[PDB]
Amino acid sequence: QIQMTQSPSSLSASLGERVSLTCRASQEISGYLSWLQQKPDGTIKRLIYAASTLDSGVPKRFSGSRSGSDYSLTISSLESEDFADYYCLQYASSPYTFGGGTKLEILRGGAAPTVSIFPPSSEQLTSGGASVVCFLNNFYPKDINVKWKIDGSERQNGVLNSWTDQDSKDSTYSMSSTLTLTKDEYERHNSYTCEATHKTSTSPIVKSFNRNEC
Amino acid sequence: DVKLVESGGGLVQPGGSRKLSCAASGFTFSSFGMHWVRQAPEKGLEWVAYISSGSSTIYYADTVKGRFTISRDNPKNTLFLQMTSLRSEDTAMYYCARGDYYGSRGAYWGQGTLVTVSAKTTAPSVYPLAPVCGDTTGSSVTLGCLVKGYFPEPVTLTWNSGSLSSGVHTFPAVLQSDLYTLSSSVTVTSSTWPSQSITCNVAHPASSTKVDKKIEPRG
Repeated sequence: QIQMTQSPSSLSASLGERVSLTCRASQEISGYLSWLQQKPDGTIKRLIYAASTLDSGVPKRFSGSRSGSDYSLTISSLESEDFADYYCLQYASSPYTFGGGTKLEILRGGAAPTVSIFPPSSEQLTSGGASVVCFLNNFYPKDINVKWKIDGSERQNGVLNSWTDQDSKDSTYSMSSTLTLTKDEYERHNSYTCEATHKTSTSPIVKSFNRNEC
Repeated sequence: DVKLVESGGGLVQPGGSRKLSCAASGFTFSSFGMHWVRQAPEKGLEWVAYISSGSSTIYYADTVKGRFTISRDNPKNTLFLQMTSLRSEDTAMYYCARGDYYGSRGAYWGQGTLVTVSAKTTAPSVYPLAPVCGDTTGSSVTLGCLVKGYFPEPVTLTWNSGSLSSGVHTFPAVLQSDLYTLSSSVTVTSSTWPSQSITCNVAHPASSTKVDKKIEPRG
């Protein structure tokens, strides 16, 4: 029941860079602190135990150290394979406590999204609903802005967005934006536009379709 | 390599109970202590309990102290986690781990078991998103699949029974009201579709729902 304070909560680092994660305990733990990495598939895997002893098979580029209160994990040279969330753990006192964790995002070159729009399926329509979907794929940075426009006017109500966690293979993100209306509202407008604004471009990426004519 | 499969999870009415399991394999179960770690939705890992191999030492987090009971069946290579007086705060993904947190292989399906503390199951409605417009990528065309209106999570989604794994993005479920919507996009070559039949396979275990939806031309 010792509180572990971890920093930074998150960071973006270019591959090859040095990363230092730090953990502080609310009371003495005499080096009984581990650093585990939770891989993207949920897998938890200890890297260091006893504050600075590497587990076997753990790459030599990881190392722990203690500086008074400070417990430090250092990754000299980030590898793509080190894409994960890192947490520190104190196993000194009977109620084990983890650090807040650190969400590591791998810094990368700009990437413009590949925008695609999808009109409501016939199945949904028969159901009385109309969901227009737009997929903004493989971009970077994660910051992106999506606007929905029915005919001319920009619709704000009924949009449900969802981002993708950084792709562990190409360091890009994807987004999915959905505007949901009833079949009666859908059936009485024409063009449905999904325009995205991203750092990679000055003008909005626009995709649309006019319904009408089955 | 050591494999460890969590498998209790599901919807539970608050105040309700649940008993999770973790099938350890790949090592001498009997010689190791084990842990139960959990992770809330927008929160980080949290240690839950610990049990020595002799079941002689048992630690529980202050949080679950008194409602959860850890146990294991040595000749059966299994760890258990009896949950009780389930609070919404217990809603999280549960993972079991060897005492030394040795990175373990999981199940073909994934890692951990989710258990939601809440209200009512609802089957999703799977809808095929074809182009017409469905704005390709280039000489590559993208197709989608929308799973909407379901509860609770998870829903398993694959393309062509898993054969189609490259180019697919499955965006995480988003709860609106008290139902979830999830979508998946898959990018194939302009040459693949509509020639090669692409199907969206969705499974919502929590309601015995399993649907396969073939994406066909139009929009």
